Amino acid sequence: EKITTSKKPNLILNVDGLIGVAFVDMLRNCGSFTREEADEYIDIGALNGIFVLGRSMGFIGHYLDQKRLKQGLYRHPWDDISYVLPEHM
Amino acid sequence: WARELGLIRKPASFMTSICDERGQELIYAGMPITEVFKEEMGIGGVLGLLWFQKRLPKYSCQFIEMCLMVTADHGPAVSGAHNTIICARAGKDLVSSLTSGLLTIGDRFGGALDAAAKMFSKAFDSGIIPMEFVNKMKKEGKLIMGIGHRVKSINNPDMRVQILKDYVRQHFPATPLLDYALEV
Amino acid sequence: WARELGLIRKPASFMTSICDERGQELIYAGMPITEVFKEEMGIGGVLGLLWFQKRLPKYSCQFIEMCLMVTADHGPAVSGAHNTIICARAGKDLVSSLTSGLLTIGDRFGGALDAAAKMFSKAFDSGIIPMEFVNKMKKEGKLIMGIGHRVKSINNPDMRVQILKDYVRQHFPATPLLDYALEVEKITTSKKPNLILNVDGLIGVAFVDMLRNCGSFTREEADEYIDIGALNGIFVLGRSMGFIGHYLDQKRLKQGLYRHPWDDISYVLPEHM
Amino acid sequence: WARELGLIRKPASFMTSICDERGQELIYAGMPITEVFKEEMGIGGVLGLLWFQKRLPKYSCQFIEMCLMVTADHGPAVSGAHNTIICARAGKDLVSSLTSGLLTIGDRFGGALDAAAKMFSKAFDSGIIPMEFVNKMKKEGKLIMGIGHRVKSINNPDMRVQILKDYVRQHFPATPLLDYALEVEKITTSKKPNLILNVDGLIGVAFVDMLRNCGSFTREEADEYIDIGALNGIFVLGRSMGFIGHYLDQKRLKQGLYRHPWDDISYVLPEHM
Amino acid sequence: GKSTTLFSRHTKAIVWGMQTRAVQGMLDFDYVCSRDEPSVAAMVYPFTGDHKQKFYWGHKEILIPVFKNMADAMRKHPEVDVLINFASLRSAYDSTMETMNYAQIRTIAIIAEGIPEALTRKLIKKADQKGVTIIGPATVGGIKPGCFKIGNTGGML
Ligand SMILES: CC(C)(COP(=O)(O)OP(=O)(O)OC[C@H]1O[C@@H](n2cnc3c(N)ncnc32)[C@H](O)[C@@H]1OP(=O)(O)O)[C@@H](O)C(=O)NCCC(=O)NCCS
Ligand SMILES: CC(C)(COP(=O)(O)OP(=O)(O)OC[C@H]1O[C@@H](n2cnc3c(N)ncnc32)[C@H](O)[C@@H]1OP(=O)(O)O)[C@@H](O)C(=O)NCCC(=O)NCCS
Repeated sequence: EKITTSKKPNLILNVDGLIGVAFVDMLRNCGSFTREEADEYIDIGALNGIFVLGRSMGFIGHYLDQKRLKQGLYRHPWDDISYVLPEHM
Repeated sequence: WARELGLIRKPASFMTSICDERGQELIYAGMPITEVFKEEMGIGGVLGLLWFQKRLPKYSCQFIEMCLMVTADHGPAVSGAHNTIICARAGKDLVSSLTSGLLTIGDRFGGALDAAAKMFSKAFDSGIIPMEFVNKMKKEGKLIMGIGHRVKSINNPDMRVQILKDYVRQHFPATPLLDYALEV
Repeated sequence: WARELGLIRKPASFMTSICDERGQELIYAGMPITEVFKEEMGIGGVLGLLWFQKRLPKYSCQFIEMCLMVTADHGPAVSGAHNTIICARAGKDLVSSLTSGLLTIGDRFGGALDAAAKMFSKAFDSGIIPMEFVNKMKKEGKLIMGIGHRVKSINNPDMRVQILKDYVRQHFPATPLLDYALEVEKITTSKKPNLILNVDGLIGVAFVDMLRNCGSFTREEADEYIDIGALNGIFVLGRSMGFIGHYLDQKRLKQGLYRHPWDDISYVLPEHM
Repeated sequence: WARELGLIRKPASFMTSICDERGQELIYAGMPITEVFKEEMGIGGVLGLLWFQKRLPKYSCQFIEMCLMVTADHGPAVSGAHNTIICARAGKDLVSSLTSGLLTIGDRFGGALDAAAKMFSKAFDSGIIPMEFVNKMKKEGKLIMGIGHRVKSINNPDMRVQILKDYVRQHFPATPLLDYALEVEKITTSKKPNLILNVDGLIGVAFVDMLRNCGSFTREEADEYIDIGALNGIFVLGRSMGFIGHYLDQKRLKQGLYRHPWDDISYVLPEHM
Repeated sequence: GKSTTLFSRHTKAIVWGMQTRAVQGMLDFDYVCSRDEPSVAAMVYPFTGDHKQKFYWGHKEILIPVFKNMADAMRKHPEVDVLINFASLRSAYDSTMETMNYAQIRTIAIIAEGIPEALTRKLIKKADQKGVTIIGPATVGGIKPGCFKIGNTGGML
C-alpha cells in the first residue's frame, strides 16, 4: 500500500483486500490451524463465505425495505437500452 | 453536464431507505459505521439497523444474536442442508451450494417461524382463551406450528428452547405473548 | 421530454443484440415473430435466432430439437433431479424447485456436454491422430470425457445415441469431428466394451461439428459459442423439461417432507473442539 | 447382497411416476425413446409425456411448441431478463445467470399464467357475465390477472397474442373460455387502453381449453394440473430460451460490471437512528 | 344386529389414525395367512389432506389411501365393514359418535385406554341402539388366525 499509494493517491488498501489479508493472517498466525489447513480454507472458499454471510444481512435488509416502501414492478425504460440488432436474419 | 449545471430533471426509482453508501462515511439506517463500532453493538445491532431501521436496545440485540446462534446448523439430515451437500458434492461453488440449499426454506422447512408468529398473534389480538384456541385448531383440523418435538418432552427439555426461554424471562420486560404461548 | 424532443444524449447501457421488443411487432434476432411462424421454424429455429442470431438451416433446427428431446429427463436418481424432488417435497413452488435443481449443472453433473466438446475439438485442431490422442489422455490422468457407459457397450447400443448418429450421418454435410470421435471410440472400445461414445459426448461433437460445418458461422464464432457455453445452455434448457416434470409429478403424488435417515449419514465429528 | 439375494425388504421413498431410466432403453412416461422419435412427436410431445403423462394429440403438441416459441424472449427491459443481464455482466455462468433471472417469475412477472386460468375458470364455472366479473373484481380491489400489460395497449398491441388466437380458432374444437376472456378484455379496454389481454392470460385460458376440451383429461386431472402449477412451467421453460440468449449475448459483447448510477436512486433514509 | 361372523377371510377395515406400523403389521399378517386380498381399504387422519400411504404386501409394494374426512372414506369405499379407532382417550368418543351412524360399518374397535365411564356408557347405549359390535376400551383388539387381525394383537410377526 505504501508503494502503490505513491503512483495515484487513491490506491489505498481496500476493505475487500484488508479483510482478505487479515483473515489469512488470522488463520496462519493464530493457533489451531497448522499451515496446511490455513491455506486449504482459502483455496476452498472460506473467504467467499465471509462475504456471502455478511452481505446476506444487507440483501435481506433491501428485501424488507422494498417490501415496506410498497414499491411496484420494475420495467427499466427503453431509453437505457440501445438495441443493436442485425439487419434482417 | 445538463444535470451538473442543474437544468434537466429526473424521476428516480428505487427509494431504498437503508444504507446510504455515498459521502465520506458508510452510513447505515441513520447511524454511521464509526458510531456502530463505537457504540459496541454486535451483529444484532446492525440487524436492527438494516432490517428494522431502529437502534434496538442492547438486550434485544443479544437476543437477535442468540436467535442466529440457535437457528444455525441442525444436522445434515434436513432438506436444505441435504441440498447444499448434493450441490457441494457435484462440485459447484459456495454460492450455488448455499443458494440451492436456501431454496427449500419455504413453508414445510423453516416456515414455522413466520407461521407460528402469525398464528399465535392472530389468536391473541383477537383474544381467545388458550383452551378454546387449541379446540378451535383441532376443530378446523390443522396443527399448531409452535408446538412439537418428537424426542424431547416435559420430562427432559430441549436445551435450545430452554436457553432462549431463560433469556427472555431474565431480560424481556412485559412479555405477554411468551406467557400466552406457554399457556397453550 | 428532453430526450423525446432530442437534446440530452445520455449514454445507454445494456447493449442487447437480440429481441427488439418495442415498436409494433415482436422482432426476434432480425426476423419478426410473424416470419418466425410463417417460415415454420420450430423451437430449434428460435433457438438459432435468440442464441446464435443466425437463420439456421432446417436440418440443424431439427437437430437442436432432437438434442433437447434426448437431453430431457434421465431418471430421478441424478443430482439435479434429486434436488428438484427435495424442493418439491418441501412444498416450495415450480421456480424454486426447478431452480434449486438447476444449480447443480456445473462440472460433474452436466459438464460432459461441454468438456467432451472442448476436449475433442482442442485435440482435433492440434492435428493429433486418434491413437496419439487416446495415449495423450492416458499419460496425464484425465479420462476422456464423453466416452463411457455403465451397461450399453457394443452389439447392445445406446439406442438414443443411435438416433442422433443416424440423423447426423444422414443429414449433415461434411462432418469431420464426429468421424474423428468415432475413430477415437473405435480405438477405445478395444480396451473395454462399455467404452462406447456417450450421448453427452456425441451431442458435444455433433454440435461443434454443426456450428463449424454448416453455414453462416465462420470458424471464430463457431468456437466462440463453444467457449461461452452454448452447449451448457443446450443441456440446461433440455433438462429443464425433466426437472419441471419431476416437480409436477412429486406435487401430484402428494409427497411429504424429506428427512434422509440417520442410517445413511455416519457423523464423523471431532472429540471436543 | 441381502437385497440381491432377496431377504431384507426396505421401504423406498421418491415414488416418481416418470422416466424409468434403468433397463435397455430410456422409457419416458410410458413410451420408449425410439417410439418417441419414430412417432415424430416434437418437444411439445415430450412435454406432454413428461409433464402430464398423457400422449397428447398432434394439434396440442404443436400448440405447446407454439407457446414455447411465443413465450421466449420479450426484450431485456423486463425484470427477469434484466437480472440475467446483471448477473452475466457480473461474469458468473449460465446456471447462475439464468437462475437469478428465473427467480423473478413470480406473480407480477410471468406468473400470471396460472392465476389467469384459475380466475377465469372460477368465474366460468360459477357463471357470471363478464360485465359483472369485472365489477366484482374491481369491487374486491384485486387485479384481474392476465388482463394488464405495462407497455402494450390496444393502440400498441403485441402480435404474439394474435398468433395464438389464429391457431386456437382453427385447430381447437370448442374453446369457450377464450371467448369469455376476450369479452372481459374488450370490457376493460373500453375503459382503459392499457389493460390488454396478455399472452400470460391467453395461454392460460387456451391451456384450460386444451386440457378440458381435448381428450385424456377428465375433470379431476384437468383441474389438478391447474391447481398444481403446470401452466407456470410453460412460461418458465419458454422464457429459459430468452434468458440463455441474453446470457450468451452479454457474454459475447464482453460487457463490464453493472453499477446503477446514484442519480437513479434517491436515498430516503431516517434522520439519526 | 350383533352378528356372529365378525371377521372373515373377505373382511376389509378402515383405520382411524396415522398408524402405519399397525397397518403394515396387519398387512404382513394377511400376507402370512395365505389371504388373497389385504384387509385394509383406507386410513383416516383428519389433520392433513388426502393422499396414498405406501405399504408392503409380501415382497411387493401397494398403496393404501389416507383421507381427511370420514364421509369421503365411507363414500369411496363401501366394501368395508369394520372400523378400527386408534384415536386418543379424549377424541375417541366423538369419533365413535360420528362413525356409528354410517351404514357400511358393522363393527368398531376402540383401542384407546382411559375413556370416561359416562362417555363409554353413552357409547354402549348408542351401540346397542344402532346394532354395531363394539370391541372397545383399554383393549389391544382381537385376532382371528387365518382371517384377520385388529391393530397389533399378538405383537410382531
Ligand atoms: C485385471 C482386471 C481386473 C482388469 O479389468 P479391466 O476391464 O481392464 O478394468 P480397468 O479399470 O483396468 O480398465 C480400464 C481401461 O479402460 C481405460 N478407460 C477407462 N475409462 C476410460 C475413459 N473415459 N476414456 C478412455 N479410456 C478409459 C482405461 O484407461 C484403461 O485402459 P488402459 O489399459 O489403456 O489403461 C481383469 O483383467 C480381470 O478380471 N482379471 C482377473 C481374471 C482372472 O485371472 N481370474 C481367475 C481365473 S479363474
Ligand atoms: C403487470 C401490471 C403491473 C401492469 O399494469 P400497469 O400498466 O403498471 O398499470 P398501473 O398499475 O400503473 O395503474 C393502476 C391502475 O390501473 C388498474 N389496473 C392496472 N392493471 C390492472 C389489472 N390487471 N387488472 C385490473 N386493474 C388493473 C389499477 O386497478 C389502477 O386503477 P386506477 O386507475 O383506478 O387507479 C399489472 O397490470 C398486473 O399486475 N397484471 C397481472 C400480472 C400480469 O398479467 N403480468 C403480465 C404482464 S407483465
